[PDB]
Amino acid sequence: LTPQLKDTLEKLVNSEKVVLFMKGTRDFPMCGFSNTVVQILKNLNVPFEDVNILENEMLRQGLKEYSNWPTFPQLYIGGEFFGGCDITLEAFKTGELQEEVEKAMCS
Amino acid sequence: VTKEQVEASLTSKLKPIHLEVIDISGGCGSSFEVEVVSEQFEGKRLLERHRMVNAALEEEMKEIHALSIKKAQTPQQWKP
Repeated sequence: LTPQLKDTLEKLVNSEKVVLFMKGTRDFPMCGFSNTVVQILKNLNVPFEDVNILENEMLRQGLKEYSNWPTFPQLYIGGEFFGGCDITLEAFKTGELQEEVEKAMCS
Repeated sequence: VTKEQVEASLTSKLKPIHLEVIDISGGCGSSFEVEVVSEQFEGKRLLERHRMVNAALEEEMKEIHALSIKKAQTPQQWKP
């Protein structure tokens, strides 16, 4: 990432209380790990912004470094990287994802 | 990066009661899955816990091509 891309990424992750950078769209995920996170956000009825990194290589590579998480999906909550698919699944199983979404929506 | 370096950097920092590191890159030392259990994770919400693991492997992160932190558990979550 360049400093302009970093500034854009900072604005982008803060634009909605929950942002999901993923393979595909929320109606059409293109990979099972991406679908697992979309279904979790629907189970918890979380409004969120879905962003398709398969059609933006510079975004994909910048986000990999910004989150320090090289694979997708990448879930950001409250303007901060929360986690990837495995972190999100374990958070759904413990209630911790709902706690973070609640924190963001109430902030 | 080798599996042993991933394991040691996480160990010296996080003081884990259990750590698992799996090289998923075919032994290339380039992609890993990680499970950690530590009492250091108590009192911390998962985002803060993820930051601790990322700070622990900060040097490795500059080189690797994937990381999947799967668990960052208290001992009570590890063994309910």
